[PDB]
Amino acid sequence: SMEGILDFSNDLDIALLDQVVSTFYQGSGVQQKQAQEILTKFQDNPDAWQKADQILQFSTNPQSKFIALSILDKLITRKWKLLPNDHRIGIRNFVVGMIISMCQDDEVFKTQKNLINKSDLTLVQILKQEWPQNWPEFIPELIGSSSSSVNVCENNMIVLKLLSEEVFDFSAEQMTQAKALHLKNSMSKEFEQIFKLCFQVLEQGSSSSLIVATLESLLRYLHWIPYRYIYETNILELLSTKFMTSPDTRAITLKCLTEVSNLKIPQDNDLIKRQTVLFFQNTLQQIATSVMPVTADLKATYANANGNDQSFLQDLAMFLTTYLARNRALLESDESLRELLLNAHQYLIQLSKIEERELFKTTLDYWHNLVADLFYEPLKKHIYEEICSQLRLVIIENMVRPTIQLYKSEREVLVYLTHLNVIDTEEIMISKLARQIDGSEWSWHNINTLSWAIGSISGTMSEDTEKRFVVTVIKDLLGLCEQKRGKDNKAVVASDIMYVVGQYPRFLKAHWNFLRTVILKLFKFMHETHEGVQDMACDTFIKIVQKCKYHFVIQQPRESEPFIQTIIRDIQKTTADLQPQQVHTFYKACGIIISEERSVAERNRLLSDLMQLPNMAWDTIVEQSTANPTLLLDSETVKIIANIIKTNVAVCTSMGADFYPQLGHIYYNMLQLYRAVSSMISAQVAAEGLIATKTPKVRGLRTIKKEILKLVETYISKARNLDDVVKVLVEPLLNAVLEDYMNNVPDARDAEVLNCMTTVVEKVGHMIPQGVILILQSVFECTLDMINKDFTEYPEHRVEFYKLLKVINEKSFAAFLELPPAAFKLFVDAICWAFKHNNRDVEVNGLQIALDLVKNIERMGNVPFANEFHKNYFFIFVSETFFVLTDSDHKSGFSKQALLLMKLISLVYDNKISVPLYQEAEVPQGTSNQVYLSQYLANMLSNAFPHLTSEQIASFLSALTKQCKDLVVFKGTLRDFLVQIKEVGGDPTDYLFA
Amino acid sequence: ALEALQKKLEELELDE
Amino acid sequence: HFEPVTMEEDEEVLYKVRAKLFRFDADAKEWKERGTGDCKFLKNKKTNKVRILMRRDKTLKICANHIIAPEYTLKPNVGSDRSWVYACTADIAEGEAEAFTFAIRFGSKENADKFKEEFEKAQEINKK
Amino acid sequence: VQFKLVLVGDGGTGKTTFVKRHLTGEFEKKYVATLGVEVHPLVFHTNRGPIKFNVWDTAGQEKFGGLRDGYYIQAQCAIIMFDVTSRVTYKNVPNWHRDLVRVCENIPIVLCGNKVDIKDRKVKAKSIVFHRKKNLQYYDISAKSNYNFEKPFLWLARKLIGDPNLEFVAMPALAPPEDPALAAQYEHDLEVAQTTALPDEDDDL
Ligand SMILES: Nc1nc2c(ncn2[C@@H]2O[C@H](COP(=O)(O)OP(=O)(O)NP(=O)(O)O)[C@@H](O)[C@H]2O)c(=O)[nH]1
Ligand SMILES: [Mg+2]
Repeated sequence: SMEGILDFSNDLDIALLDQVVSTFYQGSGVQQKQAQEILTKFQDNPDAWQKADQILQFSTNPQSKFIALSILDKLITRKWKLLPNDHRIGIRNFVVGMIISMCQDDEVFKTQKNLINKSDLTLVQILKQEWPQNWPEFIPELIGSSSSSVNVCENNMIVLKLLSEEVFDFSAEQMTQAKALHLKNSMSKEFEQIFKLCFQVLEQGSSSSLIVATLESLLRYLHWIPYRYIYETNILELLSTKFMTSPDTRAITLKCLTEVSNLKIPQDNDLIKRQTVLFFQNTLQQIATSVMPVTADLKATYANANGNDQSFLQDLAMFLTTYLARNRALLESDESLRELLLNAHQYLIQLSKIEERELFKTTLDYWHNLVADLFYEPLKKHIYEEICSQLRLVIIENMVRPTIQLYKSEREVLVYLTHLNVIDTEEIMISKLARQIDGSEWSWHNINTLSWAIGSISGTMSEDTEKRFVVTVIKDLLGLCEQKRGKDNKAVVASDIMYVVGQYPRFLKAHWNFLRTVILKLFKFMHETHEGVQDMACDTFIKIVQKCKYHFVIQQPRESEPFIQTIIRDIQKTTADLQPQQVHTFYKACGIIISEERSVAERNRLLSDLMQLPNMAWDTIVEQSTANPTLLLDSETVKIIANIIKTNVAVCTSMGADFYPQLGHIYYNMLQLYRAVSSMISAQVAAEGLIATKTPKVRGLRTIKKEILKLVETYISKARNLDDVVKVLVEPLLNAVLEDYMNNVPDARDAEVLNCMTTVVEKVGHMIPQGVILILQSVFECTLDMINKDFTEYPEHRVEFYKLLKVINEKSFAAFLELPPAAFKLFVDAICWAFKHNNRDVEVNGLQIALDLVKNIERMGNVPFANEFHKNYFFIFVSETFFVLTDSDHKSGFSKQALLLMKLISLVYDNKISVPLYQEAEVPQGTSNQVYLSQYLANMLSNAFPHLTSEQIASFLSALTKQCKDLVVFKGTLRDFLVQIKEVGGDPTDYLFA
Repeated sequence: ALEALQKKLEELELDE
Repeated sequence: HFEPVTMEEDEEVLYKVRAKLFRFDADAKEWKERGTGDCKFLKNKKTNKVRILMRRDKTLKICANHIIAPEYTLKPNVGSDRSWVYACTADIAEGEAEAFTFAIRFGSKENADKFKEEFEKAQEINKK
Repeated sequence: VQFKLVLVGDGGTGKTTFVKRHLTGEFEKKYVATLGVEVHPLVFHTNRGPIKFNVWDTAGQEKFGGLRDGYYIQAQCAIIMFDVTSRVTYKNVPNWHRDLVRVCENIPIVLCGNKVDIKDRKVKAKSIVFHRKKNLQYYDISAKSNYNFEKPFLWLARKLIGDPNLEFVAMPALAPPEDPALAAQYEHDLEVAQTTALPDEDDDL
């Protein structure tokens, strides 16, 4: 029954409209749901705009008037120029003729602010179409009307505010360059009259509503107006004094002054410098006398969250940091300005204690700016010694676990502050440690934060000072753990001890007996059943090793063997209690040390001894699983194999090229294992169906294949002897994986195969051209069929597929030349298929492959394959690129679509395409490719966007082809085209902008 | 005080 | 003299494990998560009936609340060695006791096995 | 005691998935674009009593926008969503904000960077500064891993009730209650459920 108003044959039953509108806004359930759908079909009716006359005049529901203003807004925005001219006067008179009335009835002027604001915006949409060419007297008549009614004078401030935003703040993407410039110039030419009305309103008071709405409009003006309007009038003193006193105007005034601190002014006028000092002195005085003194506990205020205190403290931090980053030098030399400078920073100190992550980052950025300057600029740091001293404590007490981005910022500021005063930093940290020991501030969170702070300043003190500092800290931490009761407490303190120790490798390097003691403590902690201790001991072990590895590989004075040998000997008992992933980290740590041994025979010996346990377990399994493949039907056997390979991956990760001898020990049997596993998976899918791929049994089997491919990829990516990779590794690898991939059902194909192949082609692809051909033959057509029915299925295969085609196109392009013409056509189809993905990982590769393929064809010169390529696929690539540029669903790829299009267009306007791109029947002989390209593009655009005039398409194409050697201008012309297709009657001269 | 620090750490254990 | 300025207390915790709870959408042939958090075995002290109470992390909303009936049987899922599937006839996590086919997954096979033992050691108590 | 929450942001940023996770606990893997808006009541239990959000989950794709800014009328709070793996969704955040505050001039607003669970993050933390001058609360969230998924509602609850110490609390759990004519059908639904593999078997839970 609610679907009656959708019938435009009758007249609009406004009373029925206000019912369905209220059913939508105030109702619920199914009665609200379809009423919403009826309002969608009504609003989206192409003729609903002419019924907005009745709704805005007859309805009593303000939401209904709002909805119809939207219907109007779509009309003004997209079809205004198509209207009969008298309709444009009707709408324009109507809209001016309602705002006139809503401002006179004080009831509706304070009851329906949404509706008047929505009407103001509708008016601004008309001004963007008609003003000032067909409305030269808008601004003068706006000023005159303001003097009659306070309600209209305030609303005119709302109109000007929105106008400034539409023209200067939100135009770049929503209008053409030409139309934006026209509007900016028009506002600029008449701002003198706008400013006078704005200034006199602010000086003569007195309506708070009128004043605030004027200040809100001033905020927008400050984005673009010239500085003389601010510094050559008295407006700075009004903002920094009068309007800072009342809380109604306080927030907006503070935002205006923040924008003032960013104005473009001249830095050589000492008068302007004093005005910049003056408004800051006034603003800080008003804050100290009307809001809170510099000693106030801003942390407590912010946490109480009264009124708008949080937003005010946020704006104050923004104002102080913005001003001081630009102007603090104005306050640093004059002795009379020293208290102002230090009070402003003292407010920032108090602001920095607030418990508000995002606000802290804002102040932390300023502090970074300050302390970096005190570190490099002469004679500056003595001014801020007491500011800096407090900042040290604020940063130490708010240190986060090492967001990682925030920790880096805190560490950088704290390191600067330690250079500025090493002695003060040590005293603060030792004192905080004492308050941890006496228990006044003892807490798990508190001791961890301090350890992070202590660890963050590593390498900033002299080695001797560092030595006695570290010793004091470890000793006190050791005493703190000694006095604490319970495993929970003593695990936290022991972890912190390890964290700090791990953070100071310069100290560990110079004290081997201490370093040995640490490592043996870690090995002891690897038997600790308490949660997290084993993880901590492993993470500390590998961290210390990465920094002190040289001291494990050499034979230390006082001993018989490098400590690495001592670690390898006891490796079974050291790791016996660890989880497999922890054992893999341990082995990786050992691999780091071993790679430091540059005697080949000694390094290979360490490698083979480190690999003794996994090699023995490997040899037995390869024995018993070969005789005979039933043991792979054991879950326990599958885990042991996966864990053996992961160990090799871990060690290969840290050893790279050095890993080759160990790879050769297992390589040939590993690939055989890969085959055996591959058969068992295929068998299980045959016996149980596709669901077998979801079973634990098969997932454990595919894990083995995956780890094998990752091991091979890991070595080849880091190998140095490429010759051995080609002649020893690549061929057995391809025989083991290509055919097995091609001949499995889609659900049993591991996308890791494509990723492994990508690595091989990346590293040695230039050396195995028949290998690359075999890769394409085995994976191309079958993978393409998995992914060319939708954009959803097989996400990994999709990403790896185009990664693989990208590298093959880069490094062995000849493989695509050897494809049969039908297969080369699927290659082109597949590239364009990647254009249409909203997946960024597919789309960017698809566009890059296209660009790189065009370049590969260009480099071939004037030969039959390059000639046939343009005849077959040039306009396909121009058409498909244009399609994604203009469909509004691939905006993330605009830049690379533009680049590719310009390459395609420039090929023709330079005459590198030797063939004619046309059939010699459809166009006269001798016709250039440039003339045919314009004709083709004009027809394609005329059918794809029929609402455009021929003139628009021709002017657009003319500017586009002329600009195909200037990416920034070319992209500007594309953006202008993307705006004009959104509406009717776009000005074709707009394309002469550049 | 480096030799004392070494022994103090060797004595560190989690259990009472 | 100076003047100076959940309805779970009546229960005991038999078992507590972290788990993710799934409900089967039969009309879509799809498993749907209902919650992640602590699964607790709660015996009432005044009836000794053991229940399943599970609340989502952070929001603390109940995603499972039902009696560990002795007729329920734990069946494995085809794609998991750390999950159990079973039908539940009266669960009052979201109002009225509705029937549900549940799946519950744990961090490891050990916890899944231990859960089954405790789930059976709870059907014994609700038999008497 | 109910509040109207409008949820805006580009298509595909996960607005609907975020709401569904709060409504049912599920994670919807598919992208089915919202058409216009989808209203849902959402209730939380606090130490100050229950609070109900009428979540107006609006549509991000422009062709599916429906009333667009008409959904914002009389909204009392809002969430602006973007995708940290999609730079363009963060570039549009000022556009959503402008449209929202022109209708709702003084409401608490949360800016949410969704999908932080994806390793290849394109919108880096130090690049996200738009909330600062607009006085929005910002949160990294992931509807997939539920990282910070309750924070946007907890913060809004605190603003709308006026109590900074409001907390989510466990609602009370009443005792659960205790035929052969359904034995064959419940067994039918069970055997299909067992032979439908559970999703995300590589996740830690
Ligand atoms: N990896 C990941 N994906 C997510 C996450 N949240 C949502 N998604 C995915 O993003 C896609 C978009 O889903 P949706 O919730 O409908 O986004 P939307 O913003 O509501 N779309 P629209 O605005 O057009 O209605 C879904 O496929 C979803 O699985 C997340 O946190 N992590
Ligand atoms: Mg949606």
